[PDB]
Amino acid sequence: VQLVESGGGLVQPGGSRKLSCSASGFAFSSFGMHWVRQAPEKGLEWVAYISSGSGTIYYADTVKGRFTISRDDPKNTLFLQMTSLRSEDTAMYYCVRSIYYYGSSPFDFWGQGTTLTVADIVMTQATSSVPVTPGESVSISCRSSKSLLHSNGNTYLYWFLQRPGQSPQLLIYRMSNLASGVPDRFSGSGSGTAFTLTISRLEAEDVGVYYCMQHLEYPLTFGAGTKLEL
Amino acid sequence: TLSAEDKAAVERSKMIDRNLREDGEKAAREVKLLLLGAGESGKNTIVKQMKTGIVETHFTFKDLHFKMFDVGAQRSERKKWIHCFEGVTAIIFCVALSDYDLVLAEDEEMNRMHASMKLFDSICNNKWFTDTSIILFLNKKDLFEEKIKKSPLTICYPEYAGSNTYEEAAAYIQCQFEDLNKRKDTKEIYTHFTCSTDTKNVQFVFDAVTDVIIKNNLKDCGLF
Amino acid sequence: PDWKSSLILMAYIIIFLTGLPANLLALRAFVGRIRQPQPAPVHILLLSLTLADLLLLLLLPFKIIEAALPKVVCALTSFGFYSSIYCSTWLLAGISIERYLGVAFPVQYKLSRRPLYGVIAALVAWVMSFGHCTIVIIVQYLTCYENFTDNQLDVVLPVRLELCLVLFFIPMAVTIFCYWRFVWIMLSQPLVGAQRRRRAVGLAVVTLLNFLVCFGPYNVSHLVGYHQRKSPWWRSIAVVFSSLNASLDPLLFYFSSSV
Amino acid sequence: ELDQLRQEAEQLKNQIRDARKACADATLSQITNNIDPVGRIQMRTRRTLRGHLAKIYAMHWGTDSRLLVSASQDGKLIIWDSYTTNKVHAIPLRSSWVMTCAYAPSGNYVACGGLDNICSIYNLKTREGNVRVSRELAGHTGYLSCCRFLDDNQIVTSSGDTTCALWDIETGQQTTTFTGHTGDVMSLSLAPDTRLFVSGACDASAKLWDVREGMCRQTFTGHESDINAICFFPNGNAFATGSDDATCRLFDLRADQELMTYSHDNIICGITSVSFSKSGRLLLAGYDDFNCNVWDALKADRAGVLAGHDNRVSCLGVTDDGMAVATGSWDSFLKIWNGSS
Amino acid sequence: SIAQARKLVEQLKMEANIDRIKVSKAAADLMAYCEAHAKEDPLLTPVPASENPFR
Ligand SMILES: Cc1noc(C)c1-c1ccc(C(=O)N2[C@@H](c3ccccc3Cl)SC[C@H]2C(=O)O)cc1
Ligand SMILES: Cc1nc(N2C[C@@H](C)O[C@@H](C)C2)c2[nH]c(N)c(S(=O)(=O)c3ccccc3F)c2n1
Repeated sequence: VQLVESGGGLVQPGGSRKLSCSASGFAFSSFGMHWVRQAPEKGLEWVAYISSGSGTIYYADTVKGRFTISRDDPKNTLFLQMTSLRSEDTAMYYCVRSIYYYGSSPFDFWGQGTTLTVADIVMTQATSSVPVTPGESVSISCRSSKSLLHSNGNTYLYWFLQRPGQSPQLLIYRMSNLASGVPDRFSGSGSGTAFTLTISRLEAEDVGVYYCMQHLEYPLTFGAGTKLEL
Repeated sequence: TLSAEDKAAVERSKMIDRNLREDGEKAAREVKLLLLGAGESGKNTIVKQMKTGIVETHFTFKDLHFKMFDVGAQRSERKKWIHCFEGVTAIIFCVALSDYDLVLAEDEEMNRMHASMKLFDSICNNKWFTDTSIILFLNKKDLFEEKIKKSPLTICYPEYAGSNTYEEAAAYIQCQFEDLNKRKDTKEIYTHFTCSTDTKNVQFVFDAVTDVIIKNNLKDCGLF
Repeated sequence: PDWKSSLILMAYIIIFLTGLPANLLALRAFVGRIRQPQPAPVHILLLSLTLADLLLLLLLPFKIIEAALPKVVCALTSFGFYSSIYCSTWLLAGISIERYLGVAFPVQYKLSRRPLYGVIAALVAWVMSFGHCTIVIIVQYLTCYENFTDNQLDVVLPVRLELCLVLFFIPMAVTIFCYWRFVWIMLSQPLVGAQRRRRAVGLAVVTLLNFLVCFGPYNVSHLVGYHQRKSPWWRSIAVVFSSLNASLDPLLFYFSSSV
Repeated sequence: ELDQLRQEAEQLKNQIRDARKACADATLSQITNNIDPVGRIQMRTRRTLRGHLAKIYAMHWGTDSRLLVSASQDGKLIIWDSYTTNKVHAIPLRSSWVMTCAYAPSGNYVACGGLDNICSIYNLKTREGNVRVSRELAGHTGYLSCCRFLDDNQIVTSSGDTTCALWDIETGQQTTTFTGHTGDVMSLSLAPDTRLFVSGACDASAKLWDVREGMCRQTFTGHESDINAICFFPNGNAFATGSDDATCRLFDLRADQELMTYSHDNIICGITSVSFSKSGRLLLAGYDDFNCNVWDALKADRAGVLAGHDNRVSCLGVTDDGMAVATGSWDSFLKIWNGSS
Repeated sequence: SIAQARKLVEQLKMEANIDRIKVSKAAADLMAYCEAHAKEDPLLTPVPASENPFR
């Protein structure tokens, strides 16, 4: 499960570049792909998406039409064609995979990351930084503009931890289920509006920025981001 | 009414559905030839002729891909798994021609040929095997050529009123298996005496399968 | 409303009564088969033929009442009647082609049995009937079609001849050729005993004779009307035979299989 | 010596017969007669799962009572979402001849077996996202009829070699081999406590096996033909059997004798599947007349028909919570029955 | 196969040694279990459509 990305670098305003994400170690054909950008000193933002078999294609409102996404399953590669790049488009773009079935864990694994130095649900975090000490318990909380509890009974929350110098890693999907490989010290619950992440005794790897992401409506607006000081 | 991945979950099912239909159509383009050999009579020589339990042998002739299952290896109760093969295009049966005089080693009471006939009797008029044909094969007839002269056929069928001529005796062997077929209005067996070195074994099976294909096509067009 | 007309009305009534229920069971069986996986093109053609036959039968009362009036209602009913008749003709041609292909090229028919061929054959038949009828009725618009003027008949007759030549002669030719080839293959091939070959050849001959006997009067009346410059008076019994074929098609294609 | 042993065996058979007769105080019909009948249990086809291209010989619900896995001769092991008719996975089997399937209690494994004599364990919760063969269990010399998951590491498989076996997924070797049947074992039913399991065979006999020990405990007889299917009572103190005689019978663990028989004059078709309910009162059974006649577990009176299948009902299993009764049949369509209010 | 026959004979040794209980006593367990879980059982007593997962 390795996602090597290429195509980043310095670009002039209004230029065009192609971003290539290489998939190896998993069934790329059966896995949906997402493009997530990370502006410097800013939270994550959803860019584009391609479905399994290139069935349904969605784009962010600020990038709708201006960007195009394609895949080549014979080569197990992902392509994001960039057109008319502006100054805002600079970010740390990530190649994110996701499978969609009952009991699955979408946004499980994230790519290395490439930098390009040229009605929506509002997710707000109470604080952007909470000092922490080992052996203590902290509860990162978030807010949602609308209730995230669908009639199916699922609270569509995806928690991510961004270790410094590392790509974001899933912690809890659907607000109750722990992801594979995540230590049991992470826990979360709440209602469609009340949100929390009851973290147990912090460790060295718990440092970084914590993000809360909604998934009920597809615009996929990420949270502001809360940092956990050592 | 459907969530973001709930819509994607349905999209995943459609891809799964397309693969099943694509693979199911390919399976319907294949001929499944069950091989119910007798005891040390068939399923060992003819299997090589067309190029622990189920051993599926695949050979392509005239752009048709046949699947041949030799279940003779299994020694369990035949009636409890014979329904798995319900729907095969044909049932390639095999009876050795040298078992007319040789008695069954294990039974030591009745000759091996009658055991094959008894086995053939159950298969021919089985409840599930009423529509599927039977490509009967009389193999190892080269040994029967001189065996009939030295050993008279009266050992197995004393009612046989004929001389030591192979053709006269062989015709009775053909006539002694057709009568066991009860459903004569929905199943016809294509008996064929074959040698060991002859290469026409593959061609006859294709011709007999083609007759089954024509009959199946007739049922679709509304005719037969 | 007497003699001929009474006989035509009685024939229509008995045809309608004998043809409805059989059409319902045939439609149910064909939709059940099309719901079943891996369908053959002949199944789709049979389903489309049954649908066209049911559409033809639904408009029968509007002709039975006439046998003994409404207005533009009469116009539409004639459009539907004739379009369904010609659609049934083309679908019978398609079914005959399907039988010839499935009995003359068995391994190829098995290897390539995509239902899209049947779907587009039904589409071609439906287009070639309904579009022709629609354009001719539009050119007409821009008793109930019984009497025509001198110029009106002078325009109808060549149109009748051309329409017959396109909608029957080609389907009849392909049907007779495919059924002749099917019969020749059936009696000139080493196959199962006469218990099966004879039934198939008899059913094929019966189908061809039914087609050529039922859509024989209506189309030959087209030609005699072209030649004599006068509408045949027996077009009523001709279309009676055309509806007779629709009534007994379920019996020939579906009932005969079980019985 | 054999003469003496043969005589001794007959005497032992008579000894247990007298004990069973002495302990037979009364039939279950006589004692449980004041209880009211369940009533006309009418069912509706809530879902019509239709993905399989061929005959269906096996199905099994998951522990969550939402996901089920069906095995078919097409060569697929589709895992369905019964709530929304979604196919989570479509596992292409190596051998199309599959007559059994199982769902692990954790839900991370599914096993298939059949005429290939090999139980193939499949891994669902995989990082690569595609189901893969965890380990193929070989060693059976005959066709495999039914396999049930003891846990994520032990599986109990019953084959046509007249012997059942316990396997270890990590190693792949037969930890225990249960032998003693004189006919092909057609089905087994794991007990809720996962300490014992019973399996009927073609010899019209059902034996109580002990996974911890490895030898038969009690042997049950009474049927006239091959026992095609078996199920275990929810309490763990009884089990029902289905045979070709069209007389499903209930056996008691402690009493060591048959309690009731479920036979009807009209019904002559064999029984292909038997399953209880959550409370052990609704004895579902899959007959060969295209029906699934509901039998009361305490009155032996038919309470339903469930006639909605074109062909024989090969498999049928109630859920863990008892909210659905799948009735997958040879017509390539599963049917999630449910009792409407 | 005297040892095989002995093994067969020895098989019924523990089977005969099973302390079988009365059927009437065993009958009490079966009927009591059904009525104790009759309310919990959805199949015997159908649940309202507002709580039935299969609409
Ligand atoms: C063109 C034109 N201009 O004036 C007139 C009059 C026509 C004209 C109209 C109709 C026809 C004509 O022969 N038909 C059409 C028809 C007839 C009746 C009702 C509906 C329809 Cl569609 S359908 C088949 C054919 C038929 O009778 O079988 C020929 C010519
Ligand atoms: C190329 C073609 N055209 C067809 N139709 C005929 C009529 C029904 O409609 C028109 C629109 C086109 C076919 N109909 C059928 N049955 C076949 S085929 O599957 O038997 C077949 C396919 C490949 C090679 C040989 C075959 F025999 C087939 N093939």
